[PDB]
Formats: sequence, structure tokens, C-alpha cells
Amino acid sequence: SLYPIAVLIDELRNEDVQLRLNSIKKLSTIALALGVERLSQSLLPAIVELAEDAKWRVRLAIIEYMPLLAGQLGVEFFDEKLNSLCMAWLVDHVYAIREAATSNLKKLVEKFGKEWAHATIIPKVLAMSGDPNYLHRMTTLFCINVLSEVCGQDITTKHMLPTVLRMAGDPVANVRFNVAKSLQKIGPILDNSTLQSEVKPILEKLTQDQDVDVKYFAQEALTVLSLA
Amino acid sequence: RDFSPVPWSQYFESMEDVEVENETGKDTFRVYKSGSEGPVLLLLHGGGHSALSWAVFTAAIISRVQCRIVALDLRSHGETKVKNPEDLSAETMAKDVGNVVEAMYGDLPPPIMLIGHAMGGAIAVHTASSNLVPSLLGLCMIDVVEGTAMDALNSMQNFLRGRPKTFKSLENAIEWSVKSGQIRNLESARVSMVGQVKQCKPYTWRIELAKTEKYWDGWFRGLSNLFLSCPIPKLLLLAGVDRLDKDLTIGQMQGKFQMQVLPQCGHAVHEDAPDKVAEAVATFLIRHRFAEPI
Amino acid sequence: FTKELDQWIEQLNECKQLSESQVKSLCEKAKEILTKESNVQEVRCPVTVCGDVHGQFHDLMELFRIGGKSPDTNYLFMGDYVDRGYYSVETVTLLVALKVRYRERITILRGNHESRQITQVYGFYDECLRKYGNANVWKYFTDLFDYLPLTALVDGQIFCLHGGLSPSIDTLDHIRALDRLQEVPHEGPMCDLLWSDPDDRGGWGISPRGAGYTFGQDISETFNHANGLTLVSRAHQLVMEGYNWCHDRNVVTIFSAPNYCYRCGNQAAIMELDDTLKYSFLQFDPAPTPDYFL
Repeated sequence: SLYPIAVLIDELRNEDVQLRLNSIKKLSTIALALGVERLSQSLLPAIVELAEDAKWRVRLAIIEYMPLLAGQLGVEFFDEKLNSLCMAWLVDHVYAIREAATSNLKKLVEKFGKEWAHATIIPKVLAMSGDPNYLHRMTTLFCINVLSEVCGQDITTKHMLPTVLRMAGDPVANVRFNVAKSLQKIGPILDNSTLQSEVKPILEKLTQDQDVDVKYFAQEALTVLSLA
Repeated sequence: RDFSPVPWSQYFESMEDVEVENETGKDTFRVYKSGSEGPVLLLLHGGGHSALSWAVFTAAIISRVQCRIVALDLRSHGETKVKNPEDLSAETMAKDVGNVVEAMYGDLPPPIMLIGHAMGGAIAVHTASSNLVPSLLGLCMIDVVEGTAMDALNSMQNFLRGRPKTFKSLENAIEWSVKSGQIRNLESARVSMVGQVKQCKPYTWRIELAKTEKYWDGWFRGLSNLFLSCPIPKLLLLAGVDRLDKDLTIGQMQGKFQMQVLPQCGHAVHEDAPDKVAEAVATFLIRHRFAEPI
Repeated sequence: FTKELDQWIEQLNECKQLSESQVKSLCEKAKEILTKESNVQEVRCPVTVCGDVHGQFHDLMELFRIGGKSPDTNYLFMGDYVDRGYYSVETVTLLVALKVRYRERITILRGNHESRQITQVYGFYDECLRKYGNANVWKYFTDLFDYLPLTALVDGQIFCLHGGLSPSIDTLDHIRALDRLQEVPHEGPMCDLLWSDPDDRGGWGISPRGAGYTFGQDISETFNHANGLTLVSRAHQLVMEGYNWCHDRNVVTIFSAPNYCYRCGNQAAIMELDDTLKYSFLQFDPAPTPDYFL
């Protein structure tokens, strides 16, 4: 029961993508085998490199395995090795990675708590709002979409909403209609005082946008939020 | 109406039994000719066929561009009498094509386009590749691609030893070819099928083609890469995109040659649609300025 | 109607064809939108430039997993949405549905495949037959293809088209002057833009492809400099890496169909242009009748 790690490892670094991927969805049971110090150095290094494997499907297989792993290590050993891995995926070249990494943070907040998120996660997510590339600027809005679900009323309002409302004046229309799509999603998680004096005026401005799409989604948001 | 034959002299202006010498002895080849000016189109038929497969094509093409036609009966086929009719390797048959050229002209080889059907497609290539035609300016391969031909070996082995062994009359041979689906054009069947069979005894196959199975690997192997390596304008005509293998697909998507698909045809596309095969080769010729239109 | 479109998109995402009736309406409104578009369609960055897709529906889904979902990511497609008759319907129907739903969010140019000529013969017409019973859907798409813009210009700097340059076009205004509302001609300026290839021998050459022209670096540099262009971006040629620079970075070729025709083994690629026109290339893998040639 102390040797099948050599076997597991061999396959995790193999040429064929097929062996790599399936043996990855096998690590959970091998973690519960005896993983207090074993996962630390005998197996995590292999996971760390697989985080940046050139075959995006293999990166997906790690991202989806992360929450169960981050669980067994605990909060105090996450800001260590794995925080950078989690953040760097958000900015990966492949959208499906950025997207999986987005929903990955949610699963992380589910384990470690909304407090932990306000400290560690949320600021690094707020960074991408200023990113020159619009594909990244939108990742911020996708994270806020996901995070609003498990952060609650107070934390979302305080540390997330201002960033969303400030993005209403983005030079790129794709960002602007994702703003209207965000408020539609996050709106329910806000007291009625915030929706009326802080949110609604912004959605009203967006309906008067130059772009076809930004208009449409600003309208639909107002409808779905009973504001109209 | 009839399934009764039509003589070659309806489509070709003349013929010649070309004499060729080598090591053991001397051979006579048989070519069917038509036309007086423009480039020569050297035509090479499929397996178990004869120059007569090109009969209708010739009529259609001559009335499109000023060209000459040399439709060659390959060894063991048609009326080609060879001291050694058992050796049907890719090299020997290509060597033959080259020699017919020298024997007919030699001193004065005129512009030549090679056009090969099936087996004659592979030979045309092997001839072009070895640069046996010193005036060759173009190459056309009809309905042969390596990968698929190699994949078909066993199944065409099956077809052959399924064919009728003899025919009551030349009429029945013509009838059978249309009814079986070998040739979809009755006009073409009535003239070409006489080069497929001989008679004494009922009519039988001019060549027991099942015997030639040992040379089939040598015919199609590496034919795609070979075809692609001939640095001259190339044409490839298929009955369907299904014919393509890996190497010619990469090749054609990289724009290395020209392909026309004629899905209204069976395997003998020049016999099934002589009209449109003439049209394609005609356009090809005018576009590269190898020939002149009427 | 906006929400009927969303329904259709959701459905096509599951590889499930629209009804004949629905295709008809889609195409009616697509014509109406594309009428307002120019022969040189002005596009503003950030956009993702995409090359040949070839009816490979699942690899297009893969494309979206790489570049991102529409309308979030802006895309510019350079043609060849249809090829063989497997999933070509879903592929084209989806991209058209996206255009109708989101005019400003995607641009779909015309390729050499978006023609009555090639579609009848390569597979698309057969697919329409097997999936609808009639072929009205072939007619609704080929009438539509006549309306696709020919070229596109990203922020007045990067020039986009399926094929390449023409000896009949010096300036962008020459392209603007064309009547594009027709079946792709065999000859002339329009054909060339869809059929021409970049080439390693300077000057113009007769295209071994059958249509268009090979063009050299000297032509690229001349063309770019006169129109104030920094790059010519085009598709049309299978490249084993998904993308390829040539002509000293005056031209890039982007092929977006991985493992083309399920046998080639090539990579696919898309080119992301950011908010300031910085290029980055993303390569991806694929997502996970006579039988006688003798």
C-alpha cells in the first residue's frame, strides 16, 4: 500500500493523454489511502506540474479535483502552494479553463467560508477588472456571478458590487452587456435599497447605450428584477 | 436500341501497330489515333480494358480543342502482342509507354499530356515520375487514389472471380456491362467492350485479370506521394470525394493539384461521362495554354 | 423572435437540426442583415479571427471552448463552414443563427465552399437531402451564400479573406466596387479572393488548384503598402500547425478544422486580436459507390 504511488505517478507523466486524464480521476481515493504527509511531497509536485500541462483537458481534470484536494490540506496550507495555481487558471489562454476556474472558486468558498474569500480570493478577482484584455475583464464578471451565490448580501454589496457598477463605462461593448447580465444574476442577493438608488440608475443608463446588445440585456435585467 | 457493337473507326481516324525491341525480342503495341495539330493526349486504360475505353471521350474532346489523341493498348491488353505477356509490373508497363513514344517519334516528341484511368492511372504516374516522356507537360489521373485502392484489393479480387467466365456473343458482353453497372453509357459500352473480350469457342476475357493480383501492390503503393512529386500541372478526376486518402487530401487542401468530382459516374468516369471529362481536360489545357480552343 | 432565436441556438448547441421551415426564416433575415454589409466589411477589435471550419460541428464546439462563447467573445469567420455531408448543416445553421441573433458580435465571410458548385459535389447537398427529404435547405443556404461579404478589415489595418490576392485588384476600393451578389465565378477578381494562395515564387502564377492565382511576397508587400495594411490574414490552406506565417509576416494562414476530414492529423488555430490589436495564436486538437479501382 506504499508502492502503488510509483505506478500512479508513472501514468501521470505518460505520453498518452488518455492514461493521464483517467488516472487523475483516481487521486481522490489514493488521497484517502494515507494522505497527511504523503500528498505533501510524494504526490503534490506531480499535481502542480499537471496544473500547467499543455493539453487543456488535463488542466480541467486538475481544476475539478482541486476542491477535494484543497479540502484535505485545509485553509492554512492553501494560501501556500495552491492559491497561485487557482488564480493563474483564471487567466489561462483557453476559455474552458478560465470558466472551470471560475466555478472552482465557488467550491472553494463552499469549503473555507465567506470570510476566507473576502481576504484571499476577492481582491485577486478584482484585479482582472483593470486587465487590458477584454477576455479577462469579463472573467472578473463571471467570478462575481459565481461568488455572489455563496458570499451573501453584505459581502457582495461591499466588496464586489462597486467593481461591477464601475464597469458600466467599459470601452468594449462585450464587457458592458456582461455588466447588465451580472446585475440580473446578483440583484436578488441585494436588499431593495441597493437595487433602487445604486443599481437601477446604472441599468437605466445602459438602455441608452450605442450598442444593440448592451441595450437589450439592460432592458431584460430591469424586467427580471421587477424594476422595469 | 441494339446491344450490337460499333467499330472503332467511328471514333478514331486511324490506328497503328507500333514495333518495339528490347532484350528477348520484339513487341507490337496498337494505338488508336485522331487529330492532326495541337498537343498529344496519351491515354492509358484501366485493368482488363483497352484503348477503346477512350473512344467516346476522343470524339468529345477533338470537337473542343485542337489536340491529337494516342490511345494505347497496354501489354496483355487489347491487340498488344508481347513476347512476355505475363510480366505486368508497374515499371515494365511504364517502360512500355515510354518506348511507344520513342518508337512513334523519338526524334520529335510533341507536347504530351498523360491521362490514365485506374491501372493506367498508376502507370501514367510511374511514367511521368521516371521522366520517360521528355515533352510531357501535364498529368491526369482518373478515379485512382492509393489509400482507397489499397483498401479495396480483396474486394476487387472478389469481383473478378465473380464475373461471368464466357459470353454467348459480343452483344451479351455489351449487355452485361451495362446491366452489371461496369459501364453506365451504352454508346461507350458498344465500342469499348470489344477490347475487353476475344473469341474462337464462345467469347472470353482478353486477359485473365485475376492472375495479375501479384502486381497490384506495386501499382498503387506510394502512388499518392508519387503523384504529388511530379512537378507539372496535375488533374485528378473522381466519381466521389470518398476516393481520397490521407496524402491526397492534405495535398489537395494545400492546393497542389486540381480535382473535379463527377458523382453521376461509376468507376469508368471517362466512359460514363465523356462529355464532361472532355470539358475538364479542355479547360485544363486552355487555362495552362497547352492547347487552343476550336 | 429574439427568444425563438435563443431556442434555436440552445438546440443547435446539442447538434439538433432546425426544421426546413425554420431554416427558411433564418436565411430570409440573414439576407436582410448581410445586404447592409460591405464587400470590405469594417470590423473593430477585439475580435477572434477564425479560418476554415469545414462542417466539423464538434470541432467548432471545441473552437468555442478555446476562444469562448458567443456573444461574449467576438468572432470573425473567414469562410468554409460546409464541407463533407456529416454535420455540415448544424455547423452552418448555428453560425448563421448566431449572426442573425448578434449582428455586431460576429462576421462571417464567404469561402470557396459557400457555392452551389462545390456544395452539390462535396456533400452538403446530400446531407440536406438525408436530413430534410427535399433539398430546399440547400437552396436557402446557397442563395444566402451569395450575400456573405467577401473580405473584412479589422481597424483599418488587418485585412481578412478566405483565399488571397488578385491581379485584378490593387486597392480596397476595387473590392468595394465588385458585385458580390452571385454564384462564385470561375474567373476574375471575386474568384481569386476566395481561391488564390500565397506562394514562394515572387509574382503571379497559374493556380494548380484550378482557380485563382498563386501570389508571391513581392505582391503581398506591394498590396499591403498601397492600402496602408499591416497584415493579410487568410484561410483556405491546410496547415499542419493550425497557423502559419509566410511572405515575411505580410500573410498569415489560419486553418480552424483540426484533424481535417477525420484523417489529416493537423492542429487547428484561431487568432485573438485584443483591445489594441495584439495578436496571439491558440492551437487546438479535435474534440474527443463502386468498390473497385482496378
